[PDB]
Amino acid sequence: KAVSDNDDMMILVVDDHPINRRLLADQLGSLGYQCKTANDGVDALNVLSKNHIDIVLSDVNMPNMDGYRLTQRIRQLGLTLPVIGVTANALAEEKQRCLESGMDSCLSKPVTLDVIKQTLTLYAERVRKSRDS
Repeated sequence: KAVSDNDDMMILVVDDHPINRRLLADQLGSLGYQCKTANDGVDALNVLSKNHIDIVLSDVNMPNMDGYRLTQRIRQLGLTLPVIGVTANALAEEKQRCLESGMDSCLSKPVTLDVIKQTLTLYAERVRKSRDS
């Protein structure tokens, strides 16, 4: 005689752009997943340290500081989950991921609903395998 909803899929939405953050969280909301909003590369792992998250999506378009090191800090914390680094023109975003060695994948700033859907679906199955057994 009750409900035991928990959302199940707690996703981390980080963006360095307010307009992109809005739309990224909006898309996640219509997906039906918990949207944890953040604003920085370091904020991603900070939020991860405060609360548990399944999928990390940190979008950085500013190649002035991060889009790089934050993934170092994540590997320093000890990533047991996929860090998807959404990036836009950070010179060599993939190279930053390799250097700091704490990501998982790299995407582009314009993450649309459809793009988000296939990525979330694919990664939902992946984390199901990474967490179970």
